[PDB]
Amino acid sequence: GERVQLAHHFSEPEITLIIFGVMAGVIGTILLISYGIRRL
Amino acid sequence: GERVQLAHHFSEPEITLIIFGVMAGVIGTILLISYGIRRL
Amino acid sequence: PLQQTGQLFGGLVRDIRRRYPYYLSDITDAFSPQVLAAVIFIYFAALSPAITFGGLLGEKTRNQMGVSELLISTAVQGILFALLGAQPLLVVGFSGPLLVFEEAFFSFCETNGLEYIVGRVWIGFWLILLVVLVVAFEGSFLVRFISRYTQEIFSFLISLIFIYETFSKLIKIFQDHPLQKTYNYNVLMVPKPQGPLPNTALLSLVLMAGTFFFAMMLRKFKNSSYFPGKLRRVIGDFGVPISILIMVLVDFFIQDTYTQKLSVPDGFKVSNSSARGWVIHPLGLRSEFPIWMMFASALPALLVFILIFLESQITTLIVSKPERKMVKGSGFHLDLLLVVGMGGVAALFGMPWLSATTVRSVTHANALTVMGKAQIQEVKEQRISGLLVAVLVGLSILMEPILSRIPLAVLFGIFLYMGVTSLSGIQLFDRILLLFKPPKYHPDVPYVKRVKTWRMHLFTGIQIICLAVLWVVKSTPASLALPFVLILTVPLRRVLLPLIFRNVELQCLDADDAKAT
Amino acid sequence: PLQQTGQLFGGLVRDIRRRYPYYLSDITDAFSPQVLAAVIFIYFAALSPAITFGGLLGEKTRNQMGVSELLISTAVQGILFALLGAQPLLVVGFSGPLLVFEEAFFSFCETNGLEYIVGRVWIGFWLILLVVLVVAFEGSFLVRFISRYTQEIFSFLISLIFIYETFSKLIKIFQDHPLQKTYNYNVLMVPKPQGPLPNTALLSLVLMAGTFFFAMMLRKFKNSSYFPGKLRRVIGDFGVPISILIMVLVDFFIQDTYTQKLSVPDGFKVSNSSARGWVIHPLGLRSEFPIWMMFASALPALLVFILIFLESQITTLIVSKPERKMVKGSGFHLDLLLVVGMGGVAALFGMPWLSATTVRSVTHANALTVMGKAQIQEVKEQRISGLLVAVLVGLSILMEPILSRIPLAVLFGIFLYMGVTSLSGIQLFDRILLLFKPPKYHPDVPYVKRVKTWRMHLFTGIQIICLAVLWVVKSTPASLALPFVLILTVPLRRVLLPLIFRNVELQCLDADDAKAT
Ligand SMILES: CCCCCCCC(=O)OC[C@H](COP(=O)(O)O[C@@H]1[C@H](O)[C@H](O)[C@@H](OP(=O)(O)O)[C@H](OP(=O)(O)O)[C@H]1O)OC(=O)CCCCCCC
Ligand SMILES: CCCCCCCC(=O)OC[C@H](COP(=O)(O)O[C@@H]1[C@H](O)[C@H](O)[C@@H](OP(=O)(O)O)[C@H](OP(=O)(O)O)[C@H]1O)OC(=O)CCCCCCC
Ligand SMILES: CC(C)CCC[C@@H](C)[C@H]1CC[C@H]2[C@@H]3CC=C4C[C@@H](O)CC[C@]4(C)[C@H]3CC[C@]12C
Ligand SMILES: CC(C)CCC[C@@H](C)[C@H]1CC[C@H]2[C@@H]3CC=C4C[C@@H](O)CC[C@]4(C)[C@H]3CC[C@]12C
Ligand SMILES: CC(C)CCC[C@@H](C)[C@H]1CC[C@H]2[C@@H]3CC=C4C[C@@H](O)CC[C@]4(C)[C@H]3CC[C@]12C
Ligand SMILES: CC(C)CCC[C@@H](C)[C@H]1CC[C@H]2[C@@H]3CC=C4C[C@@H](O)CC[C@]4(C)[C@H]3CC[C@]12C
Ligand SMILES: *[C@@H]1O[C@H](CO)[C@@H](O)[C@H](O)[C@H]1NC(C)=O
Ligand SMILES: *[C@@H]1O[C@H](CO)[C@@H](O)[C@H](O)[C@H]1NC(C)=O
Repeated sequence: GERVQLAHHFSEPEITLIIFGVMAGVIGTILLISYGIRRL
Repeated sequence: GERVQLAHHFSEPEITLIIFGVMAGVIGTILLISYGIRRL
Repeated sequence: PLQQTGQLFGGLVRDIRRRYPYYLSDITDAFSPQVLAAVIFIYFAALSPAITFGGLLGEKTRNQMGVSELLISTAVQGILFALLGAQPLLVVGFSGPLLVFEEAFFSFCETNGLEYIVGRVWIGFWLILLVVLVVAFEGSFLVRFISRYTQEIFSFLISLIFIYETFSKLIKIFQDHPLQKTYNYNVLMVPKPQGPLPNTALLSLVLMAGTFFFAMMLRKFKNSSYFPGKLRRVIGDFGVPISILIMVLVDFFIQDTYTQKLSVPDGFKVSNSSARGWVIHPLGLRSEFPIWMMFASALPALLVFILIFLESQITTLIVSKPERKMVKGSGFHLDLLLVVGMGGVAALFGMPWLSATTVRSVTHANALTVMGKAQIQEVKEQRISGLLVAVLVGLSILMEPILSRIPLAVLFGIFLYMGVTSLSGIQLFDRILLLFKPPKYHPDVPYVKRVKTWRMHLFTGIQIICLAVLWVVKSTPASLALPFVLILTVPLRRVLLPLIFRNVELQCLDADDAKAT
Repeated sequence: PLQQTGQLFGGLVRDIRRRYPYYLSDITDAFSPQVLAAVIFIYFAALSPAITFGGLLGEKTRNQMGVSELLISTAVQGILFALLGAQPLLVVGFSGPLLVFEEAFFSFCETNGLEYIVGRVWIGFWLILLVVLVVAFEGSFLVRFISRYTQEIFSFLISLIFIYETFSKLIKIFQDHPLQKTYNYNVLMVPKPQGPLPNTALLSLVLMAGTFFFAMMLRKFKNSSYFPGKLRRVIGDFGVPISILIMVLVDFFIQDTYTQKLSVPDGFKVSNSSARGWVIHPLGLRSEFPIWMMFASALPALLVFILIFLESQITTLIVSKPERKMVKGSGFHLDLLLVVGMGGVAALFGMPWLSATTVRSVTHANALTVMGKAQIQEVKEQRISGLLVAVLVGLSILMEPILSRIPLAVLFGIFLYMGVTSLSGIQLFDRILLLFKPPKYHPDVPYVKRVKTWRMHLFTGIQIICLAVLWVVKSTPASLALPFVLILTVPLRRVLLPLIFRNVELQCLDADDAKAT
């Protein structure tokens, strides 16, 4: 980045991949729930 | 008039009356000549 | 009215019997707000050129004739012309060719050591003799040989000159106060600023543009479909006074910035008290007047008579066209007689002679014109408007605090509005616009549907060459020969044009009442 | 296109199949000079607000987000939207409500000691989640409940705001350099003049008025009957570039006077190198980011989504009206998805999110509109124009010598022209004009010949109260509640209006395609 930045366990690509994976999991769970409803 | 003006024998009303009389005489002579022509 | 009766003073008597029965209507027809709006318009439109020409005359003649004499002469001649003239819609005032003649005559008197004002007195004396002979022999009947060709060429040239002078005054204002990074904040203001000042030229341009924009927008609002019709027409009639008031207030609320204002003399006194008085002796003021110059004054008097005759008669032709709905008649012999006689009389008092100016009279006629539901309906023909304009011009000295707060830039926008609005009724201007249009967009007019497009464009281009020639003559020291070159168009119309155009083509292109042959 | 299919991502797929077959036409339809003229128009019309908003954002956020980041985000989002969007005529850029939200969020982060840019990163992360759910469930179908009522109210309010800001910038210029009798000729110019300067405000006003006048005159010349038709239409299409070039040259030839110019950053670098880099760590830059703010960012993300959704969808409704001859279709689901996704991605890079602005997109559509022999004939729907505009916005840094000589006053006149031309297609503006007209002058339209005059005037006045309420909300610190008050007009149209107006009256006054019920 710029100047001095606090060091984290996860780098920027790693943390953004984790966040995108969590978002994809949430979206998939919501889609599966919506698919389950309107059928039974 | 204004300031110092050269003195004349005829004052302004007198000279303008003389000039108008001469003009009227000339106009009358021209009119009489025009009346004489176009008839004989 | 242009017919030759053959009787001595026959034209003069016919003009009197034509209009004087309508004298009672000439007072009652002014009971309308449009007449008051026209009075307010023509008051400025005649006062500002009068002030400018008086200042120039005082500068170029060592104040022998100046602003005060010109204003008093304008007031007296306008009052007498409104009370006794046959076409009261004409505005009597000073003009540019008259100023050029005054410059030339002052130079001639200075070279030969002659008294300029006494020479003017003798010229005016010779002016009275010439006009009476013309009226007695009905010499004004020669005006019937001036067709729409010469009238429209002269009107277009005069409007172009007016617009050019209006823009050149703004250019001179910009030159006097140029746009610079730094300015001297300590500059003497009395009598005029001796150095460039900030924000002056730009504010003058802003005021002129705003005045022109407001005038044009209110003129459009007159023909617009907004507001109730009565209130809409009332606002449209007062469009120029409203624009003038708005821009004057805008300049008034800007205290810090300097803008040039109207300047009038302190009182009713001669411009140079050390040069001459109110009455100038025809025999001489300081030195005895030579005998030979008394008879030699006829030729300058002849030139003055030619200039005034052409200007006044062509202006009367323009304002009294049948297509303008003039249903009261005009007198060519009576108006010319009155104008030249008043000029000769005012010459005796050391006051400039005047002429019926084209722009002011056309603007006065247009301001009194009532538009129907596009189509001209009627004209508010009355004597009250010109009389009130002359009275206000005479009283302009007494209302100095009101005039001292009016910028010239607002008047410049008013002049530009007058110039652009004076081109509406000219077919030459319309055919010039047709040079930049496809043939299918030409309006349904007799000179388009009966004449080939290239023939009409050639006919228009012939007039353009005449306009260029007249413009060249103006920009030369021999600018007093302009009436002769203008007269030379009549042989072009009556002799040279039929050699290249057919009779039907000339009847369609040059029609006295816009008829299809 | 607004129907609900019931299938997951059903709207997204339908929008893709609607427009992507026309992709080949979307490149070949740009082979015309009108497209190039529209590119030149929209380049300035998007660059100048981008520069102004970037400067304001840098001032109000301590340069954490500034001109360079906003320009780069605008370029990237415009390129991706032109290449992949379903309505390429929309212009993607920053807007005022977004700036207000940025101010509020910066204040909130400063109060609680939170990192503003990381909070923006988390908001953009929450932005991606919200939009995908809306697209999956076809949440964009709710746009069909926004009738012509709300669309025209929003468009009229936004045009009024644009004109008001354009005039207020000139007022601020006048306040910075007031008209004074004396000025300090030694004033430091770097970075900005620290004191009043002569001839600055007046020249800015002159340049703005001249730009507006030239733009309006060339727009009239497009519809005029002068010149050959092909050359006339070519000149009319390039009217805005011609006016900009003329006024820029006029200012260029005035060396001494100072006028504010366009300012761009020196290079493609972050605005504050000591604050953040190109990639901002979601876990924190200086301090560890709190866990609670990661979940609490949804509500500001909800507000941003509401703002962007309303702006983009109402703009799409305005530009895709059936009366505008849009014969290629628009995708509400795809465009919203792309805009919000690009905003969320640009949040990660420390760049501002954007929205489809009403004024810029309407001007872009009008610049590509071909007028028949009055009547709209077709629209030059193509992707090349927006792509070129985004490319030129991105390259604006590299063309600093060209942009450094362009005054803001010319851009102010361009903004005024855009504001006055954005009111043509609004029936609310037309019915406001009918308040100042007699009933017999009303045009032959279904809402006049089938509705009483006083009923129509009451219906117009109801919208005027809504406009006043929306204007009041803007002038309050709670200006972010404007979308909710705008939405509240829909219950007024669907519930309260039928209680006082008949079904036929509402169908005539509020018609989706201007039909007589
Ligand atoms: C401030 C004015 C008063 C405000 C109070 C508001 C109350 C108010 O002003 O209504 C009275 C009056 C309605 O009366 P009305 O419509 O019949 O008046 C007609 C109108 O004057 C037309 O201009 C006339 O046609 P034209 O021009 O000669 O061709 C027409 O005459 P005609 O030829 O058909 O025989 C007139 O009948 O107003 C209006 O004029 C409508 C425009 C109002 C616009 C709103 C006013 C700004
Ligand atoms: C500088 C240009 C060249 C100068 C050289 C001067 C030589 C010169 O330019 O003449 C050629 C051409 C004449 O050809 P022409 O009059 O037939 O051309 C018509 C003209 O283009 C109309 O605009 C068209 O209608 P629209 O607009 O589509 O509705 C019309 O098409 P249509 O619809 O009827 O089928 C065209 O036929 O010029 C002009 O256009 C007249 C205006 C010239 C004005 C003077 C040019 C400034
Ligand atoms: C055209 C009008 C003015 C009339 C024509 C002018 C000629 C014919 C007349 C009119 C007035 C006349 C002058 C009137 C008075 C005098 C004073 C006298 O001691 C010498 C002759 C002299 C100076 C006259 C010379 C001739 C004169 C100038
Ligand atoms: C000179 C500038 C200002 C204007 C140029 C326009 C003029 C010269 C052009 C425009 C339209 C042209 C006309 C168009 C059509 C024809 C028909 C053809 O069978 C003979 C020539 C003629 C009659 C042309 C003559 C020249 C013309 C009148
Ligand atoms: C709406 C999108 C962004 C997903 C919803 C956000 C929630 C559910 C998720 C997404 C990313 C997650 C973070 C990812 C990584 C870490 C580092 C770990 O040492 C502590 C938990 C923490 C800080 C997580 C907290 C919960 C978190 C913020
Ligand atoms: C409020 C300002 C801005 C505009 C004023 C104009 C409005 C209020 C005026 C102008 C014309 C008027 C109408 C003219 C004629 C009639 C017919 C009459 O039988 C009932 C009233 C009605 C229908 C009027 C209602 C009020 C009206 C619509
Ligand atoms: C008045 O005229 C005299 C010459 O007679 C001249 O010296 C003087 O300058 C003039 N006055 C003005 C104000 O020009
Ligand atoms: C950049 O941010 C720091 C705080 O991190 C601030 O002190 C500095 O003024 C900013 N730079 C500019 C140019 O504003």
